[PDB]
Amino acid sequence: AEFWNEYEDFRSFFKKKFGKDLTGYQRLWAKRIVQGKSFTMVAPTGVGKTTFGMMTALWLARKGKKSALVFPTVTLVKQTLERLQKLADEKVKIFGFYSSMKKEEKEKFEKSFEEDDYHILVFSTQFVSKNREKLSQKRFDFVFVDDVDAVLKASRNIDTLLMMVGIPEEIIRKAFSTIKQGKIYERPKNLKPGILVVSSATAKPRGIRPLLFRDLLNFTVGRLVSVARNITHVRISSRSKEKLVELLEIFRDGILIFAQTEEEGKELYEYLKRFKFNVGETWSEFEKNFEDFKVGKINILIGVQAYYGKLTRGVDLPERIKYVIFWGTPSGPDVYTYIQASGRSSRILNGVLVKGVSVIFEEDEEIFESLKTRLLLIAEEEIIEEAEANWKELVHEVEESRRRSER
Ligand SMILES: [Cl-]
Repeated sequence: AEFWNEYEDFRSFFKKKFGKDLTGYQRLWAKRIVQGKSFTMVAPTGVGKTTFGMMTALWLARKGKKSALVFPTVTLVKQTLERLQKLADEKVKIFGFYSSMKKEEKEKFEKSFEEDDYHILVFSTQFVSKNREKLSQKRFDFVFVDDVDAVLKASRNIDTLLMMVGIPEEIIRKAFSTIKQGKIYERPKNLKPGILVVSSATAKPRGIRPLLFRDLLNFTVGRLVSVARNITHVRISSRSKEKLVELLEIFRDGILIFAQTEEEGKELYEYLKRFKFNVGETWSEFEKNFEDFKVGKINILIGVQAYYGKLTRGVDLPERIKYVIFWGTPSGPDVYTYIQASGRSSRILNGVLVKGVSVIFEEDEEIFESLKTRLLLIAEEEIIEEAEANWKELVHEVEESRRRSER
């Protein structure tokens, strides 16, 4: 989904209303908000964290969207309310609450809170403790939390925040139950929760509960984990069709072969058909050939390495795609196309990140070395030499991971 026009709209609104341009960090944070992403603000104090959350709430309000700004102190509630009411347009409904407030002001908050007649609410972590039940019955497009420790003091707190962004209690329970088993929970794609932004991160994150954020909102408030898939990358220091035939003989089924050009692809297709292999091509009849591969009629599928490729990116079958073979490295080397194509062999099938095997046939030492360093930098993955690969053990890991996915 395209986001650049929404980002410039946010960027312009910020400059006009705040008076100054978004900072380096705020630009990064804006690009996330505009895409509906949740995140932890990783930056020091005085670089515009509160200002950013305040301006986000205001921008969302123009579209009729709802926000909750949560602070650890009463003075932060008071100051944010004051700044908001001076910055606000005629249309926007802003209400705040703290215990030292006048009975008059408290009653205006309580009325509109109950009637759902607000755009922006500003309250403390103390208000959250006293009103968990009423708050968990509400959906906000944006929840900004200044206090991180308050989020994690009580496990009940994490749940309240998750419910405030439109995640039903039943899904939190199902997610938690799966995580506890040692599995990865796959959130429902049609759910569209709101944005949760936490102001800082815990140096000491504690328990299984903060993992609900990873699986439900695609972010962590703890340490930032490696982006490595469960793939073993193996390099063959040649283009031997004989070596290829011997890998096909043990891999047998669920194989994708990516050639550099359509010309080389056809050559390879010709040779494999000659050796009576059950091979299909993707250049001429993609839809028919892919369906045949999917249902198990075709064992090997040959295609062309391309950045927004039908076979390189589009295809989503970890149960069926097990082995990816590159006939030469994607021209460049193009690590981005390499990561996408090899990624076909490894993704989540029933809470388990299944095993993939990516084999590169590359004779050019220079081209291979450039691919190896780029893959280490971008994907935190290494490529191992043919002699280091135990093919029988790899086939076993491919098969065993797909049984554990079935469980
Ligand atoms: Cl201001």
